[PDB]
Amino acid sequence: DIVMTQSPDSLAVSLGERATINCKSSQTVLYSSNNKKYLAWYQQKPGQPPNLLIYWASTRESGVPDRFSGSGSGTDFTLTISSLQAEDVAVYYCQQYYSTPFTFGPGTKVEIKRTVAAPSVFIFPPSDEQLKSGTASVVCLLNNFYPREAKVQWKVDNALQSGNSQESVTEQDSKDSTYSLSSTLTLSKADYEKHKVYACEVTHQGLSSPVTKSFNRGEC
Amino acid sequence: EVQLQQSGPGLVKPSQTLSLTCAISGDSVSSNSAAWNWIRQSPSRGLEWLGKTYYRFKWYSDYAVSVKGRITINPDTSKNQFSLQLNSVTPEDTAVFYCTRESTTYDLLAGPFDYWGQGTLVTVSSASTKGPSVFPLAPSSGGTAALGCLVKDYFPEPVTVSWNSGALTSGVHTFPAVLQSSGLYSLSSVVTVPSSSLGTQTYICNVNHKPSNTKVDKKVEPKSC
Amino acid sequence: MTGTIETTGNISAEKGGSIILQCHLSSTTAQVTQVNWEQQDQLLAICNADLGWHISPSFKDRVAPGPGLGLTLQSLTVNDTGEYFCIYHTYPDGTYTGRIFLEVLE
Repeated sequence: DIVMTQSPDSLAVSLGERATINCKSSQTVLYSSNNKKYLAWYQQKPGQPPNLLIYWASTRESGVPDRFSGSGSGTDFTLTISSLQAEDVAVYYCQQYYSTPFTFGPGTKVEIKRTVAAPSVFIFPPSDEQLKSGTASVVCLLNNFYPREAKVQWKVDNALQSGNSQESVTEQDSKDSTYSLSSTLTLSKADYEKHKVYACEVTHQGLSSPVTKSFNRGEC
Repeated sequence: EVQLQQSGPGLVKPSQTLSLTCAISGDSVSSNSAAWNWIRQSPSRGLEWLGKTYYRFKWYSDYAVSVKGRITINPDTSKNQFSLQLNSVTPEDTAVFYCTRESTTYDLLAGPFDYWGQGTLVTVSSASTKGPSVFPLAPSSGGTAALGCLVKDYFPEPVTVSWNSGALTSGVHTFPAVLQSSGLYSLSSVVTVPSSSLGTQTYICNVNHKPSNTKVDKKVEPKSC
Repeated sequence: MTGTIETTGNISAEKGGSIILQCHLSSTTAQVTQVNWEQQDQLLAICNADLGWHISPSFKDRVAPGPGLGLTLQSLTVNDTGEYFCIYHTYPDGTYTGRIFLEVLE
Protein backbone atom coordinates (compact mmCIF):
# COMPACT_ATOMS: atom_id res chain seq x y z
CA ASP A 1 0.00 0.00 0.00
CA ILE A 2 1.04 3.61 -0.39
CA VAL A 3 1.90 5.23 2.96
CA MET A 4 1.11 8.93 3.47
CA THR A 5 3.03 10.92 6.12
CA GLN A 6 2.49 14.50 7.23
CA SER A 7 4.63 17.16 8.97
CA PRO A 8 4.36 18.96 11.34
CA ASP A 9 1.94 17.13 13.67
CA SER A 10 0.53 20.52 14.73
CA LEU A 11 1.20 24.19 14.09
CA ALA A 12 0.10 27.51 15.54
CA VAL A 13 0.15 30.69 13.47
CA SER A 14 -1.02 34.22 14.28
CA LEU A 15 -4.21 35.59 12.77
CA GLY A 16 -3.57 36.67 9.19
CA GLU A 17 -0.19 34.93 8.87
CA ARG A 18 0.69 32.19 6.38
CA ALA A 19 0.36 28.53 7.35
CA THR A 20 1.91 25.72 5.32
CA ILE A 21 1.76 21.99 5.92
CA ASN A 22 3.56 19.10 4.23
CA CYS A 23 2.63 15.68 2.93
CA LYS A 24 4.71 12.87 1.47
CA SER A 25 3.68 9.73 -0.43
CA SER A 26 5.94 6.65 -0.24
CA GLN A 27 5.68 6.20 -4.05
CA THR A 28 5.01 8.66 -6.85
CA VAL A 29 1.35 9.42 -7.47
CA LEU A 30 2.05 11.29 -10.74
CA TYR A 31 0.55 9.33 -13.64
CA SER A 32 2.65 10.00 -16.73
CA SER A 33 -0.14 9.46 -19.30
CA ASN A 34 -2.36 12.38 -18.22
CA ASN A 35 0.28 14.24 -16.14
CA LYS A 36 -2.07 14.24 -13.11
CA LYS A 37 -0.99 13.97 -9.47
CA TYR A 38 -3.54 11.79 -7.66
CA LEU A 39 -3.48 13.72 -4.36
CA ALA A 40 -6.26 15.44 -2.38
CA TRP A 41 -6.44 17.64 0.74
CA TYR A 42 -9.32 17.74 3.23
CA GLN A 43 -10.33 19.94 6.17
CA GLN A 44 -12.14 18.41 9.16
CA LYS A 45 -13.70 20.37 12.00
CA PRO A 46 -14.88 18.71 15.22
CA GLY A 47 -18.07 16.72 14.77
CA GLN A 48 -18.08 17.03 10.96
CA PRO A 49 -16.95 14.79 8.08
CA PRO A 50 -13.81 15.76 6.14
CA ASN A 51 -14.43 18.51 3.55
CA LEU A 52 -12.58 18.41 0.22
CA LEU A 53 -10.33 21.46 -0.39
CA ILE A 54 -7.87 20.56 -3.20
CA TYR A 55 -7.60 17.71 -5.72
CA TRP A 56 -5.10 16.83 -8.49
CA ALA A 57 -2.61 18.28 -5.93
CA SER A 58 -3.27 21.88 -7.02
CA THR A 59 -6.91 22.28 -8.21
CA ARG A 60 -9.11 24.15 -5.73
CA GLU A 61 -12.59 22.72 -5.15
CA SER A 62 -15.48 25.07 -5.95
CA GLY A 63 -16.75 27.03 -2.95
CA VAL A 64 -13.34 26.83 -1.25
CA PRO A 65 -11.93 30.30 -0.41
CA ASP A 66 -8.94 31.20 -2.55
CA ARG A 67 -6.60 31.64 0.43
CA PHE A 68 -6.27 27.80 0.20
CA SER A 69 -3.86 26.42 -2.41
CA GLY A 70 -1.77 23.33 -3.05
CA SER A 71 1.32 22.29 -4.96
CA GLY A 72 3.85 19.50 -5.10
CA SER A 73 5.91 17.02 -7.09
CA GLY A 74 4.99 13.38 -7.52
CA THR A 75 5.87 12.55 -3.89
CA ASP A 76 6.06 15.73 -1.77
CA PHE A 77 3.11 18.08 -1.39
CA THR A 78 2.26 21.32 0.39
CA LEU A 79 -1.02 22.88 1.46
CA THR A 80 -0.73 26.63 2.08
CA ILE A 81 -3.20 28.99 3.72
CA SER A 82 -2.06 32.44 2.67
CA SER A 83 -3.76 34.36 5.55
CA LEU A 84 -4.98 32.19 8.44
CA GLN A 85 -8.52 33.01 9.58
CA ALA A 86 -10.08 32.13 12.93
CA GLU A 87 -12.57 29.76 11.27
CA ASP A 88 -9.70 27.81 9.65
CA VAL A 89 -8.72 25.97 12.86
CA ALA A 90 -9.20 22.27 12.07
CA VAL A 91 -7.31 19.05 11.31
CA TYR A 92 -6.04 18.86 7.71
CA TYR A 93 -5.50 15.53 5.92
CA CYS A 94 -3.86 14.54 2.66
CA GLN A 95 -4.85 11.43 0.74
CA GLN A 96 -3.72 9.51 -2.34
CA TYR A 97 -6.26 8.12 -4.83
CA TYR A 98 -3.62 6.58 -7.13
CA SER A 99 -3.65 2.88 -6.11
CA THR A 100 -5.88 0.56 -4.09
CA PRO A 101 -6.34 0.85 -1.14
CA PHE A 102 -6.75 4.64 -1.10
CA THR A 103 -4.89 5.91 1.99
CA PHE A 104 -4.87 9.03 4.19
CA GLY A 105 -2.15 10.92 6.03
CA PRO A 106 -2.31 11.10 9.85
CA GLY A 107 -3.50 14.73 9.91
CA THR A 108 -1.97 18.06 10.91
CA LYS A 109 -3.80 20.16 13.51
CA VAL A 110 -3.77 23.90 12.69
CA GLU A 111 -4.40 26.40 15.49
CA ILE A 112 -4.38 30.17 16.04
CA LYS A 113 -1.67 31.79 18.16
CA ARG A 114 -3.18 34.67 20.17
CA THR A 115 -2.70 36.69 23.35
CA VAL A 116 -2.93 35.10 26.78
CA ALA A 117 -6.46 35.11 28.22
CA ALA A 118 -7.18 34.05 31.79
CA PRO A 119 -10.19 31.77 32.41
CA SER A 120 -13.38 32.97 34.02
CA VAL A 121 -13.97 30.35 36.76
CA PHE A 122 -17.46 29.23 37.90
CA ILE A 123 -18.43 26.45 40.31
CA PHE A 124 -21.80 24.64 40.42
CA PRO A 125 -23.05 22.63 43.43
CA PRO A 126 -25.08 19.46 42.79
CA SER A 127 -28.74 20.03 42.08
CA ASP A 128 -31.32 18.90 44.62
CA GLU A 129 -32.72 16.61 41.92
CA GLN A 130 -29.41 14.73 41.59
CA LEU A 131 -28.96 14.53 45.37
CA LYS A 132 -32.41 12.93 45.65
CA SER A 133 -31.31 10.32 43.10
CA GLY A 134 -28.34 9.38 45.35
CA THR A 135 -25.22 11.10 43.90
CA ALA A 136 -23.53 14.52 43.92
CA SER A 137 -21.63 16.05 40.99
CA VAL A 138 -19.76 19.33 41.51
CA VAL A 139 -18.84 21.14 38.30
CA CYS A 140 -15.96 23.58 37.87
CA LEU A 141 -16.10 25.60 34.63
CA LEU A 142 -13.12 27.43 33.08
CA ASN A 143 -14.50 29.58 30.26
CA ASN A 144 -12.75 31.11 27.21
CA PHE A 145 -9.04 31.01 28.07
CA TYR A 146 -5.72 30.84 26.14
CA PRO A 147 -3.42 28.95 25.88
CA ARG A 148 -4.82 25.45 26.38
CA GLU A 149 -2.68 24.36 29.34
CA ALA A 150 -4.62 24.55 32.61
CA LYS A 151 -4.63 22.63 35.88
CA VAL A 152 -7.71 22.17 38.06
CA GLN A 153 -7.53 20.73 41.56
CA TRP A 154 -10.40 19.71 43.84
CA LYS A 155 -10.34 20.18 47.62
CA VAL A 156 -13.04 18.92 50.01
CA ASP A 157 -12.64 20.46 53.50
CA ASN A 158 -9.12 21.35 52.28
CA ALA A 159 -8.23 17.72 51.49
CA LEU A 160 -6.85 17.07 47.99
CA GLN A 161 -9.12 14.82 45.93
CA SER A 162 -7.76 12.15 43.59
CA GLY A 163 -9.39 9.46 41.49
CA ASN A 164 -12.94 10.88 41.67
CA SER A 165 -12.95 13.64 39.02
CA GLN A 166 -12.85 13.84 35.21
CA GLU A 167 -12.41 16.73 32.82
CA SER A 168 -12.82 17.55 29.15
CA VAL A 169 -11.87 20.46 26.92
CA THR A 170 -13.39 22.06 23.83
CA GLU A 171 -11.45 22.57 20.66
CA GLN A 172 -10.31 26.10 19.84
CA ASP A 173 -13.30 28.39 19.35
CA SER A 174 -13.87 29.34 15.71
CA LYS A 175 -14.47 33.04 16.53
CA ASP A 176 -12.33 34.09 19.53
CA SER A 177 -9.72 31.31 19.36
CA THR A 178 -10.05 30.36 23.06
CA TYR A 179 -10.63 27.05 24.87
CA SER A 180 -13.06 26.07 27.63
CA LEU A 181 -12.74 23.35 30.28
CA SER A 182 -15.26 21.43 32.38
CA SER A 183 -14.27 19.36 35.44
CA THR A 184 -16.73 17.19 37.40
CA LEU A 185 -16.14 15.86 40.91
CA THR A 186 -18.57 13.02 41.74
CA LEU A 187 -19.39 11.77 45.27
CA SER A 188 -22.02 9.54 46.81
CA LYS A 189 -24.85 11.45 48.45
CA ALA A 190 -23.69 10.16 51.87
CA ASP A 191 -20.12 11.34 51.28
CA TYR A 192 -21.30 14.75 50.06
CA GLU A 193 -23.36 15.31 53.20
CA LYS A 194 -20.29 14.49 55.36
CA HIS A 195 -18.30 17.59 54.35
CA LYS A 196 -18.84 21.34 54.17
CA VAL A 197 -16.35 23.23 51.96
CA TYR A 198 -16.08 22.29 48.26
CA ALA A 199 -13.37 24.08 46.29
CA CYS A 200 -11.99 24.23 42.75
CA GLU A 201 -8.43 25.57 42.39
CA VAL A 202 -7.31 26.82 38.95
CA THR A 203 -3.75 27.48 37.74
CA HIS A 204 -3.30 29.16 34.34
CA GLN A 205 -0.60 31.26 32.69
CA GLY A 206 -3.00 34.23 32.65
CA LEU A 207 -3.45 34.03 36.43
CA SER A 208 -0.94 35.79 38.69
CA SER A 209 -1.44 32.87 41.10
CA PRO A 210 -4.05 30.09 41.52
CA VAL A 211 -7.69 31.19 41.72
CA THR A 212 -10.08 29.30 44.01
CA LYS A 213 -13.86 29.13 43.66
CA SER A 214 -15.68 27.46 46.53
CA PHE A 215 -18.99 27.19 48.31
CA ASN A 216 -20.30 25.87 51.62
CA ARG A 217 -22.77 22.98 51.36
CA GLY A 218 -26.31 24.20 51.97
CA GLU A 219 -25.35 27.86 52.25
CA CYS A 220 -25.49 31.04 50.15
CA GLU B 1 -24.17 19.42 -4.42
CA VAL B 2 -25.05 15.80 -3.73
CA GLN B 3 -26.67 14.96 -0.38
CA LEU B 4 -25.75 11.74 1.43
CA GLN B 5 -28.04 10.78 4.32
CA GLN B 6 -26.84 7.94 6.56
CA SER B 7 -29.09 5.74 8.67
CA GLY B 8 -28.81 2.60 10.76
CA PRO B 9 -28.23 1.66 14.39
CA GLY B 10 -24.83 2.39 15.89
CA LEU B 11 -24.74 -0.15 18.73
CA VAL B 12 -23.78 -3.68 17.63
CA LYS B 13 -23.10 -6.73 19.82
CA PRO B 14 -19.76 -8.56 19.39
CA SER B 15 -19.90 -11.21 16.62
CA GLN B 16 -23.10 -9.74 15.12
CA THR B 17 -23.62 -7.69 11.94
CA LEU B 18 -23.43 -3.94 11.42
CA SER B 19 -25.90 -2.64 8.81
CA LEU B 20 -25.87 0.96 7.54
CA THR B 21 -27.51 2.63 4.56
CA CYS B 22 -26.57 5.77 2.61
CA ALA B 23 -29.47 7.44 0.75
CA ILE B 24 -28.40 9.52 -2.26
CA SER B 25 -30.01 12.81 -3.39
CA GLY B 26 -28.95 14.80 -6.43
CA ASP B 27 -27.12 12.02 -8.32
CA SER B 28 -27.69 8.39 -9.30
CA VAL B 29 -26.13 5.37 -7.58
CA SER B 30 -25.54 3.96 -11.09
CA SER B 31 -23.73 7.04 -12.46
CA ASN B 32 -20.92 6.27 -14.88
CA SER B 33 -18.84 9.07 -13.36
CA ALA B 34 -19.00 8.26 -9.63
CA ALA B 35 -18.09 5.53 -7.16
CA TRP B 36 -19.79 5.00 -3.80
CA ASN B 37 -17.43 4.40 -0.87
CA TRP B 38 -17.41 3.66 2.86
CA ILE B 39 -14.69 5.10 5.15
CA ARG B 40 -14.11 4.64 8.89
CA GLN B 41 -12.38 6.91 11.39
CA SER B 42 -11.17 6.15 14.90
CA PRO B 43 -8.66 7.75 17.30
CA SER B 44 -6.43 4.67 17.05
CA ARG B 45 -6.38 4.24 13.26
CA GLY B 46 -7.25 7.63 11.70
CA LEU B 47 -9.13 7.62 8.40
CA GLU B 48 -9.26 4.25 6.61
CA TRP B 49 -10.94 3.21 3.35
CA LEU B 50 -13.21 0.14 3.61
CA GLY B 51 -14.72 -0.43 0.17
CA LYS B 52 -16.65 0.86 -2.82
CA THR B 53 -19.20 -0.16 -5.42
CA TYR B 54 -19.56 1.38 -8.89
CA TYR B 55 -21.30 0.77 -12.22
CA ARG B 56 -19.34 0.81 -15.52
CA PHE B 57 -21.86 -0.97 -17.83
CA LYS B 58 -21.79 -3.58 -15.01
CA TRP B 59 -21.61 -3.51 -11.20
CA TYR B 60 -18.16 -3.78 -9.62
CA SER B 61 -16.91 -3.74 -6.04
CA ASP B 62 -13.57 -3.44 -4.23
CA TYR B 63 -12.92 -4.10 -0.53
CA ALA B 64 -9.98 -3.46 1.83
CA VAL B 65 -8.03 -6.52 2.88
CA SER B 66 -8.69 -5.85 6.58
CA VAL B 67 -12.43 -6.55 6.03
CA LYS B 68 -12.34 -9.04 3.13
CA GLY B 69 -14.74 -11.90 3.76
CA ARG B 70 -16.85 -9.86 6.21
CA ILE B 71 -17.96 -6.85 4.12
CA THR B 72 -20.62 -6.35 1.45
CA ILE B 73 -21.55 -3.02 -0.17
CA ASN B 74 -24.67 -3.32 -2.31
CA PRO B 75 -26.42 -0.71 -4.48
CA ASP B 76 -30.20 -0.36 -4.50
CA THR B 77 -31.28 1.24 -7.79
CA SER B 78 -34.98 1.53 -6.92
CA LYS B 79 -34.32 3.42 -3.67
CA ASN B 80 -31.19 5.25 -4.98
CA GLN B 81 -28.99 4.14 -2.09
CA PHE B 82 -26.11 1.85 -1.19
CA SER B 83 -25.57 -0.07 2.02
CA LEU B 84 -22.82 -1.38 4.28
CA GLN B 85 -22.87 -4.85 5.82
CA LEU B 86 -19.99 -5.81 8.12
CA ASN B 87 -20.23 -9.26 9.71
CA SER B 88 -18.71 -10.70 12.89
CA VAL B 89 -17.76 -7.35 14.40
CA THR B 90 -15.29 -7.12 17.30
CA PRO B 91 -14.38 -4.08 19.46
CA GLU B 92 -11.68 -3.30 16.90
CA ASP B 93 -14.48 -2.22 14.55
CA THR B 94 -15.70 0.58 16.86
CA ALA B 95 -15.41 3.85 14.88
CA VAL B 96 -17.25 6.61 13.02
CA PHE B 97 -18.42 5.28 9.62
CA TYR B 98 -18.81 7.61 6.61
CA CYS B 99 -20.30 7.10 3.19
CA THR B 100 -18.85 9.30 0.45
CA ARG B 101 -19.02 10.02 -3.29
CA GLU B 102 -15.83 9.53 -5.29
CA SER B 103 -16.03 11.86 -8.32
CA THR B 104 -14.57 10.01 -11.33
CA THR B 105 -15.16 12.56 -14.12
CA TYR B 106 -11.71 12.81 -15.76
CA ASP B 107 -10.18 9.48 -14.79
CA LEU B 108 -13.26 7.23 -15.07
CA LEU B 109 -11.86 4.87 -12.42
CA ALA B 110 -10.38 7.25 -9.81
CA GLY B 111 -11.05 10.59 -8.16
CA PRO B 112 -11.27 12.44 -4.83
CA PHE B 113 -14.06 12.15 -2.22
CA ASP B 114 -16.08 15.29 -2.94
CA TYR B 115 -19.26 14.72 -0.85
CA TRP B 116 -19.65 12.96 2.51
CA GLY B 117 -22.39 11.61 4.72
CA GLN B 118 -22.74 12.99 8.24
CA GLY B 119 -21.12 9.94 9.90
CA THR B 120 -22.52 7.18 12.14
CA LEU B 121 -20.82 6.39 15.45
CA VAL B 122 -20.71 2.58 15.75
CA THR B 123 -20.10 1.06 19.21
CA VAL B 124 -19.38 -2.67 19.46
CA SER B 125 -20.54 -3.67 22.95
CA SER B 126 -22.77 -6.21 24.68
CA ALA B 127 -24.18 -3.58 27.07
CA SER B 128 -27.77 -2.30 26.81
CA THR B 129 -28.83 1.21 25.86
CA LYS B 130 -29.64 3.61 28.71
CA GLY B 131 -31.10 7.09 28.46
CA PRO B 132 -29.59 10.01 30.37
CA SER B 133 -30.77 11.85 33.42
CA VAL B 134 -30.57 15.62 32.98
CA PHE B 135 -29.76 17.92 35.90
CA PRO B 136 -29.58 21.73 36.00
CA LEU B 137 -26.41 23.76 36.55
CA ALA B 138 -28.14 26.77 38.04
CA PRO B 139 -26.70 30.28 37.65
CA SER B 140 -25.61 31.77 40.96
CA SER B 141 -23.41 34.56 42.37
CA GLY B 142 -18.81 40.59 35.59
CA GLY B 143 -22.21 41.33 34.10
CA THR B 144 -22.39 37.78 32.67
CA ALA B 145 -23.67 34.57 34.27
CA ALA B 146 -22.97 30.94 33.41
CA LEU B 147 -25.59 28.22 33.51
CA GLY B 148 -25.89 24.78 32.00
CA CYS B 149 -27.13 21.26 32.37
CA LEU B 150 -25.44 17.98 33.18
CA VAL B 151 -26.28 14.99 30.97
CA LYS B 152 -25.39 11.96 33.07
CA ASP B 153 -25.29 8.15 32.90
CA TYR B 154 -26.21 7.28 29.32
CA PHE B 155 -25.06 4.61 26.88
CA PRO B 156 -23.96 4.52 24.10
CA GLU B 157 -22.78 7.79 22.54
CA PRO B 158 -23.93 10.28 21.15
CA VAL B 159 -26.36 12.80 22.68
CA THR B 160 -27.33 16.14 21.18
CA VAL B 161 -28.05 19.26 23.25
CA SER B 162 -29.79 22.46 22.12
CA TRP B 163 -30.89 25.50 24.12
CA ASN B 164 -34.36 27.07 23.91
CA SER B 165 -35.30 24.69 21.06
CA GLY B 166 -32.42 25.98 18.94
CA ALA B 167 -32.96 29.74 19.37
CA LEU B 168 -29.90 30.16 21.63
CA THR B 169 -26.50 29.40 20.07
CA SER B 170 -24.11 32.24 21.01
CA GLY B 171 -21.88 31.41 23.97
CA VAL B 172 -22.86 27.72 24.16
CA HIS B 173 -20.12 25.18 24.94
CA THR B 174 -21.05 21.49 24.76
CA PHE B 175 -18.10 19.46 26.00
CA PRO B 176 -16.82 16.05 24.90
CA ALA B 177 -18.33 13.24 26.95
CA VAL B 178 -16.25 11.20 29.38
CA LEU B 179 -16.66 7.49 30.10
CA GLN B 180 -17.18 6.91 33.84
CA SER B 181 -16.06 3.92 35.93
CA SER B 182 -19.65 2.63 35.73
CA GLY B 183 -19.26 2.24 31.96
CA LEU B 184 -21.78 5.05 31.27
CA TYR B 185 -21.01 8.43 29.68
CA SER B 186 -21.47 11.92 31.10
CA LEU B 187 -21.20 15.38 29.54
CA SER B 188 -21.98 19.01 30.31
CA SER B 189 -23.36 21.83 28.16
CA VAL B 190 -23.02 25.42 29.41
CA VAL B 191 -23.93 28.88 28.14
CA THR B 192 -23.02 32.39 29.29
CA VAL B 193 -25.77 35.02 29.33
CA PRO B 194 -26.30 38.53 30.76
CA SER B 195 -27.02 38.59 34.50
CA SER B 196 -29.84 41.08 33.95
CA SER B 197 -31.67 38.49 31.82
CA LEU B 198 -31.96 35.87 34.58
CA GLY B 199 -35.11 37.30 36.15
CA THR B 200 -37.09 37.24 32.91
CA GLN B 201 -35.60 35.10 30.13
CA THR B 202 -36.19 31.37 30.54
CA TYR B 203 -33.44 28.85 29.74
CA ILE B 204 -34.24 25.24 28.81
CA CYS B 205 -31.87 22.61 27.51
CA ASN B 206 -33.25 20.09 25.00
CA VAL B 207 -31.44 16.74 25.24
CA ASN B 208 -31.94 13.96 22.66
CA HIS B 209 -30.51 10.43 22.99
CA LYS B 210 -31.62 8.60 19.86
CA PRO B 211 -30.28 5.09 20.77
CA SER B 212 -32.76 4.97 23.66
CA ASN B 213 -35.44 7.20 22.07
CA THR B 214 -35.10 9.53 25.07
CA LYS B 215 -35.89 13.23 24.84
CA VAL B 216 -35.73 15.49 27.91
CA ASP B 217 -36.25 19.23 28.33
CA LYS B 218 -34.84 20.67 31.56
CA LYS B 219 -35.57 24.19 32.77
CA VAL B 220 -32.51 25.81 34.37
CA GLU B 221 -33.47 28.56 36.78
CA PRO B 222 -31.63 30.53 39.48
CA LYS B 223 -31.97 28.72 42.79
CA SER B 224 -33.61 30.59 45.65
CA CYS B 225 -32.43 30.49 49.25
CA MET C 1 -25.54 -11.33 -33.42
CA THR C 2 -23.27 -11.68 -36.47
CA GLY C 3 -19.97 -10.87 -34.74
CA THR C 4 -17.30 -13.02 -33.12
CA ILE C 5 -14.10 -12.30 -31.21
CA GLU C 6 -10.63 -13.82 -31.62
CA THR C 7 -8.56 -13.67 -28.42
CA THR C 8 -5.01 -14.47 -27.33
CA GLY C 9 -6.31 -18.03 -26.84
CA ASN C 10 -4.74 -19.89 -23.92
CA ILE C 11 -1.29 -18.66 -22.94
CA SER C 12 1.29 -19.56 -20.33
CA ALA C 13 3.83 -17.12 -18.93
CA GLU C 14 6.72 -17.10 -16.48
CA LYS C 15 6.44 -15.54 -13.05
CA GLY C 16 7.85 -12.01 -13.01
CA GLY C 17 7.37 -11.44 -16.75
CA SER C 18 4.99 -9.62 -19.08
CA ILE C 19 1.97 -10.81 -21.05
CA ILE C 20 -0.16 -9.30 -23.82
CA LEU C 21 -3.94 -9.68 -23.87
CA GLN C 22 -5.65 -9.00 -27.20
CA CYS C 23 -9.13 -9.33 -28.67
CA HIS C 24 -10.50 -8.53 -32.13
CA LEU C 25 -14.19 -8.27 -32.99
CA SER C 26 -14.83 -9.15 -36.63
CA SER C 27 -17.96 -9.74 -38.75
CA THR C 28 -19.98 -6.65 -37.76
CA THR C 29 -19.86 -2.93 -38.56
CA ALA C 30 -21.44 -2.16 -35.17
CA GLN C 31 -20.54 0.72 -32.89
CA VAL C 32 -18.06 -0.35 -30.21
CA THR C 33 -18.99 1.84 -27.25
CA GLN C 34 -16.55 0.50 -24.66
CA VAL C 35 -14.39 -2.53 -23.95
CA ASN C 36 -14.16 -3.72 -20.33
CA TRP C 37 -11.11 -5.80 -19.44
CA GLU C 38 -11.58 -8.07 -16.40
CA GLN C 39 -9.30 -10.32 -14.41
CA GLN C 40 -11.84 -12.92 -13.27
CA ASP C 41 -14.46 -10.71 -11.63
CA GLN C 42 -12.24 -7.64 -11.05
CA LEU C 43 -12.21 -4.64 -13.41
CA LEU C 44 -8.74 -4.22 -14.97
CA ALA C 45 -9.31 -1.33 -17.39
CA ILE C 46 -11.83 0.21 -19.76
CA CYS C 47 -11.23 1.53 -23.27
CA ASN C 48 -14.06 3.98 -24.02
CA ALA C 49 -14.60 5.13 -27.60
CA ASP C 50 -15.20 8.79 -26.67
CA LEU C 51 -12.94 9.17 -23.61
CA GLY C 52 -10.08 6.71 -24.21
CA TRP C 53 -8.29 4.35 -21.82
CA HIS C 54 -8.67 4.28 -18.03
CA ILE C 55 -6.75 1.91 -15.72
CA SER C 56 -8.15 0.72 -12.39
CA PRO C 57 -6.27 1.94 -9.29
CA SER C 58 -5.75 -1.75 -8.47
CA PHE C 59 -3.55 -2.12 -11.58
CA LYS C 60 -2.09 1.30 -12.50
CA ASP C 61 1.47 0.35 -11.57
CA ARG C 62 1.58 -2.72 -13.84
CA VAL C 63 -1.11 -2.48 -16.60
CA ALA C 64 -0.60 -0.45 -19.78
CA PRO C 65 -2.54 -0.16 -23.06
CA GLY C 66 -0.97 -1.74 -26.13
CA PRO C 67 0.51 -3.14 -28.15
CA GLY C 68 -2.35 -2.98 -30.61
CA LEU C 69 -5.89 -2.88 -29.23
CA GLY C 70 -5.04 -4.78 -26.07
CA LEU C 71 -3.26 -4.66 -22.72
CA THR C 72 0.13 -5.52 -21.28
CA LEU C 73 0.01 -6.94 -17.75
CA GLN C 74 3.46 -6.72 -16.13
CA SER C 75 5.15 -8.14 -13.00
CA LEU C 76 3.14 -11.34 -13.19
CA THR C 77 2.30 -13.24 -10.01
CA VAL C 78 1.07 -16.80 -9.64
CA ASN C 79 -2.29 -15.45 -8.43
CA ASP C 80 -2.76 -13.82 -11.86
CA THR C 81 -3.51 -17.34 -13.13
CA GLY C 82 -7.10 -17.75 -14.27
CA GLU C 83 -9.73 -16.36 -16.60
CA TYR C 84 -9.61 -12.97 -18.32
CA PHE C 85 -12.42 -11.26 -20.21
CA CYS C 86 -12.77 -8.64 -22.93
CA ILE C 87 -16.38 -7.45 -22.83
CA TYR C 88 -17.38 -5.52 -25.96
CA HIS C 89 -20.30 -3.10 -25.55
CA THR C 90 -21.81 -2.51 -28.97
CA TYR C 91 -24.61 -0.60 -30.69
CA PRO C 92 -27.07 -1.97 -31.71
CA ASP C 93 -25.68 -5.48 -31.60
CA GLY C 94 -25.45 -5.81 -27.81
CA THR C 95 -22.77 -7.34 -25.58
CA TYR C 96 -20.12 -9.71 -26.89
CA THR C 97 -17.69 -11.18 -24.39
CA GLY C 98 -14.37 -12.86 -25.19
CA ARG C 99 -12.40 -15.19 -22.94
CA ILE C 100 -8.69 -15.75 -22.35
CA PHE C 101 -7.04 -18.16 -19.94
CA LEU C 102 -3.60 -17.42 -18.49
CA GLU C 103 -1.36 -19.74 -16.47
CA VAL C 104 1.64 -18.28 -14.64
CA LEU C 105 4.52 -20.77 -14.35
CA GLU C 106 7.79 -20.59 -12.39
